[PDB]
Amino acid sequence: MKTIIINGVQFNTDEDTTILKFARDNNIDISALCFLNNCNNDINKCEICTVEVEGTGLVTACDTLIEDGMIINTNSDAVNEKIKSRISQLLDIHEFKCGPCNRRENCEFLKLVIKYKARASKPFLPKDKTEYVDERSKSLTVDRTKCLLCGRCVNACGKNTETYAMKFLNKNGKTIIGAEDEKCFDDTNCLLCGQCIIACPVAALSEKSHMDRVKNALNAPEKHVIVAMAPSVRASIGELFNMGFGVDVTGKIYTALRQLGFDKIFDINFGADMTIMEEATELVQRIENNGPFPMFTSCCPGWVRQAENYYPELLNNLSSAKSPQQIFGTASKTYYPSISGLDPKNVFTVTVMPCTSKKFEADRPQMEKDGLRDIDAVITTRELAKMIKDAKIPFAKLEDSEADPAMGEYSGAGAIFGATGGVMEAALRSAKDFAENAELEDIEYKQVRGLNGIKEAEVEINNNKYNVAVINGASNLFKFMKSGMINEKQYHFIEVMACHGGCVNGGGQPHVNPKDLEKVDIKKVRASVLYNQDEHLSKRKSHENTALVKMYQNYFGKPGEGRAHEILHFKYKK
Ligand code: HC1
Ligand code: SF4
Ligand code: SF4
Ligand code: SF4
Ligand code: SF4
Ligand code: FES
Repeated sequence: MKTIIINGVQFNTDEDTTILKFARDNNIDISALCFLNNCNNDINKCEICTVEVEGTGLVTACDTLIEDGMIINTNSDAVNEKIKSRISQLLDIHEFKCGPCNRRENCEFLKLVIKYKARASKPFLPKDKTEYVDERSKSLTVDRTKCLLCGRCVNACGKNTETYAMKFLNKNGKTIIGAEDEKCFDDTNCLLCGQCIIACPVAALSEKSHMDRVKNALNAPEKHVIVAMAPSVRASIGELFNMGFGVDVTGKIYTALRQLGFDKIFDINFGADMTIMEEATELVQRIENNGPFPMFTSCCPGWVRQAENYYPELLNNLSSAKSPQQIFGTASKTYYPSISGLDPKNVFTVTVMPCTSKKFEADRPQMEKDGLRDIDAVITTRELAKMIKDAKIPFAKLEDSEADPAMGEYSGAGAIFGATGGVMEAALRSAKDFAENAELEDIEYKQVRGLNGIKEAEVEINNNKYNVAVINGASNLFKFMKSGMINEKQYHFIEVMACHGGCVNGGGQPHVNPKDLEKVDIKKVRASVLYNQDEHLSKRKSHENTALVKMYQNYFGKPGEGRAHEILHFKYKK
């Protein structure tokens, strides 16, 4: 037993944890900034977590272990003067103009400035902001006028992906963060997954904006603007409207999008059922052809970049089905004109994604046919939240509406796509029906669900056993390969997601305060919205989606053949 006194209050504890962890568990206030993902800024620690341990002096609570007989003061004058000084030094390298800033309503640094009444010794007012901003990437942007050099992005990149594509750099004698050799991130091994943005306390890292594309399209009278959101958006945008976590706001998003002036409200979960139509068909074909095995999913652009940059020999093993976003986009410029009379040229398709890598995918040169882009604009969950707020839409009090059904209906298989294992389960529900020409009632594949780094399961399909694997996060893909786990058995189908937890924890998602992250399992609570929708949907197999069956019946023909093979596919050769 340990006896520790914190602010004159006696505590007896069995545990071996840090002063910060103990404080956060016992309602004692200690501020923190550089500590995230169980690591602080080792080199150049922020010291916002300073507490006083009588006898030792000022220590950083985020990495100092509680000890028997320890007497801590978290709020003495010397502690507060030290913390206020460190925030003041950060204010000296921070362009403190919150009014137009994209983190204005949820900035961790603004909260610390208010809390300690910190003031810069000299206001940082850079005249030329172009020497601090890098907007060269199709997915990420850097604004160094806001960077605290707290290292949270560098640690999050290393942990979540193990690429270390985000680095500390010495530009002209001074420390900055950026890509290798200060290149555009797109030209390096970076996966453009945006986990560095998610880890940033301030507006120093952002998504590459597609808001002007959307604004101009809605204002162009001859353009018919389609919008379709990703699985994960309905499970998370409510967080930015003070609704809490795990709230299903699908119906509110549909109404908000109509109020924003979009001409047709569709859903990328329709595109998810399309990807399963093509990919489950392709899996049954590889089974019949005795290979090539394994087949990997090709729907995560972060993973496609990881395969192109680190494992190019695996590219021919990736599924030729386009991702839900791109397969939806292809059909929006071809099928959707045939059932509406719209000129293909006038259809402008916008998606809402939990992801920054999806902007890169949408802008890949060959993701078009006959000069028409599959996808014209991709805005993140955060960008749509700002669009709703700028338009003064009372999101939390909106009435529910439904999507327009032709490319808006989705099955429960499409609904779970945003969670790790979702694509795998959805694909198996169709591939087993397809391969043994039946309609099976047992459709839940709980063995591929959950937050484990690497998951596997043996599935019997048409009286033969097959091995599937789900790789949860880019660092776990590297582990799977480098450890030789890939060679313990013959894998036949492997799902790979670059973000830990799947797309519900994507790089374009709502930022979450580090205090709420320790209290709430964000990956499980966001994913639960999607599994609950599946549980309550009438159709739970992709091939039973009524709107999709008539789309293939009337326009595409059979999946994986003819017109479907001809335009709904994409294969990478580098
Ligand atoms: O971003 C992201 Fe995702 O694996 C999510 O949510 S799940 Fe997807 O196949 C695609 O495209 C689908 O459907 S990638 C998204 O929209
Ligand atoms: S990053 Fe935070 S403190 Fe800095 S200008 Fe933006 S809102 Fe204000
Ligand atoms: S986008 Fe992903 S891979 Fe690139 S620097 Fe950020 S965390 Fe690292
Ligand atoms: S970009 Fe953000 S997370 Fe990275 S060092 Fe700067 S303030 Fe910290
Ligand atoms: S896991 Fe989803 S959010 Fe993350 S990079 Fe892949 S597609 Fe984007
Ligand atoms: S939060 Fe402890 S040194 Fe930064």
